[PDB]
Amino acid sequence: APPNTLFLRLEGALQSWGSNEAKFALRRTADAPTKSGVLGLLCAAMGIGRAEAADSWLPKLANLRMGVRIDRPGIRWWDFHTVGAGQRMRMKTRAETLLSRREYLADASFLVALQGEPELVAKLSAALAKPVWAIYLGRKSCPPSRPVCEHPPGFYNTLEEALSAVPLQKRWHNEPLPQILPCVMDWIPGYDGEHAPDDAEIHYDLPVSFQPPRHLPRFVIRRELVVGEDVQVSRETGTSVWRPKGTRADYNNSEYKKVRAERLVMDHAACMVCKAPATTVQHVNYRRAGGKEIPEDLRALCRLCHDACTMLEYGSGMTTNRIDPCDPIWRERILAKRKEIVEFRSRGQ
Amino acid sequence: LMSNDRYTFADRDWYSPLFSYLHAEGNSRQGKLWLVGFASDKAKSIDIWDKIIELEGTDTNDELLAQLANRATALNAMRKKPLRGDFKKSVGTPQIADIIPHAENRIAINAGKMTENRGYSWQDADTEYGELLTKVAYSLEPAQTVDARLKRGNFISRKPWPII
Amino acid sequence: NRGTVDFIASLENLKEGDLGILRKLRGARLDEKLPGFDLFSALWWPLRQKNQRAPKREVAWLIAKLFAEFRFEQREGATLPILMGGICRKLEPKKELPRVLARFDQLASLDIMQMEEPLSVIMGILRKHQQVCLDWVGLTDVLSFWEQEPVKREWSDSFIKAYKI
Amino acid sequence: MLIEIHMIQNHSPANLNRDDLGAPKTCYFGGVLRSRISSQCIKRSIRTSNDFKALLLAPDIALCGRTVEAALQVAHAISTHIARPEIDYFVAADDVPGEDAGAGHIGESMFASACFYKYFSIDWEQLVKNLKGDTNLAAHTVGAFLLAAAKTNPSGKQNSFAAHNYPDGILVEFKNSPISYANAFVRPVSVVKESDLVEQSIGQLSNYVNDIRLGYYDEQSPVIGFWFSPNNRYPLGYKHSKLASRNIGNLNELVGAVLDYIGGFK
Amino acid sequence: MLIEIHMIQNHSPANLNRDDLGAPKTCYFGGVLRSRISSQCIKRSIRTSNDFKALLGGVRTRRLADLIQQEAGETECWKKAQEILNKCGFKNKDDNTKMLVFMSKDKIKDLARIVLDNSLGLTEAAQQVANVIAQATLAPDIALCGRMLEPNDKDKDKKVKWSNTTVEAALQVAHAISTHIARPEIDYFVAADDVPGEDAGAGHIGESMFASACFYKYFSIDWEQLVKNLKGDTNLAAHTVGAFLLAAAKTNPSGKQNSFAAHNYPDGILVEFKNSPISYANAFVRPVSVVKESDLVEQSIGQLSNYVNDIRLGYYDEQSPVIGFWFSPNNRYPLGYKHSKLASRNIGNLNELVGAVLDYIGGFKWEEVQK
Ligand SMILES: [Zn+2]
Repeated sequence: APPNTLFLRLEGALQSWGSNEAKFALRRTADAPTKSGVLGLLCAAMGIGRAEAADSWLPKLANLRMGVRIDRPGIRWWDFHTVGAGQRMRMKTRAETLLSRREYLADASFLVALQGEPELVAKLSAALAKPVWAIYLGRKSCPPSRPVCEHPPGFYNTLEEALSAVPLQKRWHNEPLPQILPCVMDWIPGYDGEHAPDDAEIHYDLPVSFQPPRHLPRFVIRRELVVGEDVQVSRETGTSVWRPKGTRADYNNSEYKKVRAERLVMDHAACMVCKAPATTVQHVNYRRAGGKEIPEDLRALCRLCHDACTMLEYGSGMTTNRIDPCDPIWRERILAKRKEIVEFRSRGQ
Repeated sequence: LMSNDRYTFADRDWYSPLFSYLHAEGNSRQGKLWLVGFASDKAKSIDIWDKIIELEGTDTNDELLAQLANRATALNAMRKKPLRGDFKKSVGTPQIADIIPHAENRIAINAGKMTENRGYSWQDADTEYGELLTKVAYSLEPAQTVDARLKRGNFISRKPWPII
Repeated sequence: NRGTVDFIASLENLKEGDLGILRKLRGARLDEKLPGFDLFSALWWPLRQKNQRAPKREVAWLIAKLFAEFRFEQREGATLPILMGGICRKLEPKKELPRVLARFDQLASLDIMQMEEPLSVIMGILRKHQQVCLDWVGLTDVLSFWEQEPVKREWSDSFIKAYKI
Repeated sequence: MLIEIHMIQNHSPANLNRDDLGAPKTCYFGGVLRSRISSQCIKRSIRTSNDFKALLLAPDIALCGRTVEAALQVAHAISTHIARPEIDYFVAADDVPGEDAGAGHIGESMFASACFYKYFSIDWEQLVKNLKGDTNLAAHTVGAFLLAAAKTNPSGKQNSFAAHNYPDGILVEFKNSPISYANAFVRPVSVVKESDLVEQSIGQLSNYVNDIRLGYYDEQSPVIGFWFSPNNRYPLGYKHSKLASRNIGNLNELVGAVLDYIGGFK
Repeated sequence: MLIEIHMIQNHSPANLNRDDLGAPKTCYFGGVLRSRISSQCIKRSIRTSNDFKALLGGVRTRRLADLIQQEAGETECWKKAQEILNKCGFKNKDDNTKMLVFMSKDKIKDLARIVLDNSLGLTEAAQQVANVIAQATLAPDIALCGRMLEPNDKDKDKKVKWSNTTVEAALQVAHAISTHIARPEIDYFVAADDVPGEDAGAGHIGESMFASACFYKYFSIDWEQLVKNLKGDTNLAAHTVGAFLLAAAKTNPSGKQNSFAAHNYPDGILVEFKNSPISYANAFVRPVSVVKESDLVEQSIGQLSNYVNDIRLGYYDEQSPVIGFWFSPNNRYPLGYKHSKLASRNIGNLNELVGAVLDYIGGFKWEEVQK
C-alpha cells in the first residue's frame, strides 16, 4: 500500500493568501489557502520558473484533489503601506507617494491534503524535503514558523479520513482548543451526481500561468469535523518558559562531604581570619553547587568567623556571589562582628 | 485607504445601500442580493468588491434599517473617543481601528439576519467586540494595580452606538 | 506550605522579651544588633532541615518584624485585600477613598526589600479600626511568589471583589 | 542550502514605525497584542544607508530587488512580549507674552519600547546565479549586509526619541528548510527580578532551539550555527550539549566565521 | 563626525516634568516602570537658558503682527500686517494666527519695511513676505532644533507659491529615562487662611506628586549638518557647541522649582566622537538596586562602565577608533573601579572639558570663539 496523498502544514505568525477581488490598491486575502497559492508554493519548492510552470507542471498538478482543514482561524490584520516615499515612481516618472493597505492573517494554521498519483506525491515530498527556493506563506514577508515537510504521506480513501489522520497539536497547557474544525474541500462529481448542490460556491483559484497570471473557477464545498471524535488532540512537546537556574542545595551529599575534607586538609586545618583550628567551610562562589563542586572556591573557617560572615551576608545584599576571606577589604567589619559575637552571644540557646 | 478624521476604515461597505434599495420596489421577499460595489473618488478608481446576501422576506420597521444603514459613522465615533480633555482635533484610540475590520468581517457573515432583524441585532453584534477588546485593554493599561484593572474593566464596555 | 504554618506558629509562641527585641529592630538590617540575628536564625533554620520548603529569608524577616510591631491573631480566611476592601467600602467616596486606595495600590509596585513602611501604614489603618485577626500564612505565601503576574492579579481581584459585594 | 539570521534587539522608548494615525504598528500573536515593525521599513532602512552604500549586476540589485527576484527575505519584526503603547502630552510654547499664558498648540504623541525579534534569509543559489558564477563578491555583499543590518535602525521620529540601540544577540544558521523561531515567544516574556528582558528572550530562544533539535532535526544532516553577543554578554544555552557550535564576542569574528564556512574566503 | 554626550544625574525630590494630570512623566523600559523627562523639555530649558543667551537669535511665536507693530514704532500698520499675513496662507483667529512660525529675529525689520510702504501692492507683497520667512534660517536655535512649516491652501493668493521652508535637525535629544525603578510619591498639602474665623479649617486642601530619580541623558550633535545649517560658519558652529555643552551641564528644567529647588549638578559626563550614533540606554535594562556598600550614583556609573566596555569589545572596528572624555568634579567618580581604560582622558574641570572638546573639534580656543 504505497502512499497516495501529501500533507502540508501552513502555519506562521503572518499569512496572506490573496483573494480574486483585490484588483486594486486594496490587497485582500482569503480565509483559506487557495489552490493556486499552494501550487505556486510547490512549483517554487521544485525550482520551476513562471514561464516553465504553464506548459506541463500546472496541468499535471491540477488533477489532484485538495482539501484544507482549519486548525486556527486567525485574525485579519491590516497594514498601511506606502511606496516611493522620498523617491520617484515609474510612469517617465513622478515624485509622488503611492498609498495602499495590505491584509494578513495572524496566528493561523491550516492542514492541506493533496491526493494524487503516488509517484507525484513521492517526488513532491522529496522536493519539499529540500526546497530549491525559499517558500513563504503567500507574500515574501511571511516565512513559515513550522516545517512544511512535517507530516508523513499515507494511503486513504476519502478526504475526511485524511484530515482525520493527523492529530491536532496543542500549544501551552492552559490554551483551549476549537471545538468544530471547518474543512474546505473540492467538490467531487463522481460522474453520477453531475450537478453540484446549491451550497457549493465558486472560488477563482485554478491557475494556468504565472507571468501573465490566469485563473479559472472551481466548485468548492465546506464541511466540518468534531475534535476528539475525528481528530485526536496531540500532546505538546517537553518545553517551558525559560527561567534562570535557581541551583540546588545538598550537604548530606558524600561528594561535598569529601570536598570539605580536602579543603580542611589543604588549608592545614586552620581558619583564614583568626587562624584558630577549623570547624567548617564557607561556600564562596555558590555557582556550580551540588554537581560541579571544585574544592578551590571553598574556604575553611571556624564557627565564630563563619557565623560572622553569615551575619554580613544576611545583611546588605545577597546574590550568587559571597563574601570571601583573604580579601584585604571587609576585615574590619569581620573583626567588629567577632567582638560582638564574643561579647554578646549567649550559649543558653 | 487612509482612515481620516471623518472616516474609519472598516471594509465591506455592504451596510450602506440596504435602506434605499429596500424601500422602493426593490424587494422580492425571497432571493439572493448580488451587490456589486465599485468605489472611486473623482477620476481615480479605488476598489471593487462583491457580496451575496440571502433573504427570505419578513418586512421590518425603518428605525433599525436606518441605524444599520449608517454604520460607517457609528464605528468612527467608537475609535475617536479618547480619555482626555482635548477637543475634536484628536485621533482617539488608534488601537481600536486595528481590530475593527476583523470584528466587522466576523459580524458580516450574518448580513441577511442583520438586515431582516429576525435572529440578529445591533446589541447581538456588540458581543463580537467584547472578546477582541479584552486583549487590547491588557496593552493600554498594563499595570497590575486595582485602578488599572478598573480602567481595563471600563474599556471593554466600549460598544458602538447607532445614531442617525 | 507547612513550613510557613510552622513559622507562623513559632512566631505566635514567642515571649515578650524577644518580641521587644524584634520591635526595636524595625527598619534595620540583619547585620547589626546580634540578639536579633540569633533569634531570627533560631526561628528560621530548623524549617529548612526538616521541611524541604521554607519561606524566603527577606520575606520571613519582614513578616517577623511586622508581627512584632502589629501583633495579630493568626486566623484562616482574613487575607489583607479582603479586610482592606471592607475598610475601604465604609469610607467617604470622594476624598478619603482615593487617598487610601492610592496608599494600597502603591504596594503592588515595589520589591520585598522596600515593602516595610508601605505595609506598616496599611497595618496602622487596620489597627485604627480595631482588627483582631490577619492571615499571616496567606500573606507570606503571596509575598513569596510576588513576581508572578497571576499572584498580583488575584490580589487586586480579591480586593475588588471584597470592595464590591 | 539557506542562510538564516535571527536577531534579538531591545529598543529604548520611541516610535520607530507609524501608521495613518501616528500609533506604532502592532500585530497579534500568542493570544496577545505585540508591537511590530513592518518588513519594508527594515528593508528600506538597510538599503538606503549611507555607510552601507559607501562600503560596497549591482550588489544591491543582486541582494535586494529591482525577472530579477531577490535572494533577500525580511520578515516582520514581531515582539517577544505584550505591547505597551504610551501617550506623551506635548504643549507648544510661545516666546512672546500675551494677555494670558496660552500655549499655541496642545496635543498627544505615541511611543512604545519593545524587544523585537528579527528574521532574515539569504538564498545562496539565487545570489550566485544573480552574479553569473561569482562567489567572492557574493561573500563580500553578504558580509556587508551583515555589518549593515547589525548597525542600522529606522529613522522614524529619531530627532525626538533617539533610539540608537544595538543588538544583544545574533544567531546565524545554515539549513535547507526555512523555519523561523517566532513560535518561541508564543508565551509572552514576563520579567523577573533575577533576569533582564534580553536575557529571558535569549533563554526562551535557547529553549525552543533545544526542543526542536531534540525533535525534527534528526541525524539526516547536521545544522551549523553561530551565536554572537558583545564580549560574550549573554550565553545561549550554557553548556547544554553545545546547542550553539560557537560563542563569539565580536562582530568581525562572526562575519569571518560565516564567510569561512560559506566559501573559505577572507 | 558625531559628538555624543551621555550624562548621569541624580535629582532631589521634585516634579520637573509632568503630564496633564500633574503626575510626573513615566515610561516602560525593559518591562519596568521608569521616570522620564521629555526631550522637548530639556531642549527648551537649554535653549532659553542664561548661558545660551548670546546665541538666542530666533523666535517661535504665534503673534507676528504684534511684533510688526512693536518694531514699526508708532505708524499704524497692524491691521495691514494681519491682512498680508492672512494672504500668504496663515489664517487669523483674534490677533494670533492658527500656526506657530519659526523665524530668526533679525528679519522683523525687513518685514516692517515691506509692511510700512504703500508703494507696492498687496498681493505681490504677500509673495515677498513668503520669501523672507523661507530664508530666515540663520539662527543657532533654528540650526540646532530644526524647523518645518507648511502653510494653508484654502486661503492662499494663488501667486504666493512657497520655496523650501524646512531645515533638517542638527541635534538629536533622547527622553531622559531613569536608571532605576519609579517611586512616585504624594505630597499632601494644605493652604491656610491668614485671618482667623470660627472653625479651624484652612483655605485649600490638595495633593501634589513628586519623585526623586537618577536620570540618564543622551544627546547627539552632527557637526557637518550643523555647519551646513549655518552655511559654513564653523566659528559660530563651534560657539554653539560650546555654549550648548555649558548650558546642558549647568541648567535644569524650571518645573515647580520655586517649591522644590532641585538644582543638582551632573555627577558624570561622557563625551564621545564617533561616525555612527550609539546609545548606552541599554546599560540599565536591568534596573539598578541599592547595596549598603555603595550608593545609587556609583552603582549607576559602574553599570554604565560595564556596558561601555561590553559595547567597545563587542563592536570594535580598527577602521574607526572612538575617542572619549570622562568628566567628574575633581575626579570624584571614575568610570568604575575595574578597568581604568575606557576613558582616554580624565578631566576634573568642566571648562577644561569644554576646551578639550573644542580643540578636538577644530583646534580653536574657547575665548576666541565666545565672540
Ligand atoms: Zn576564625
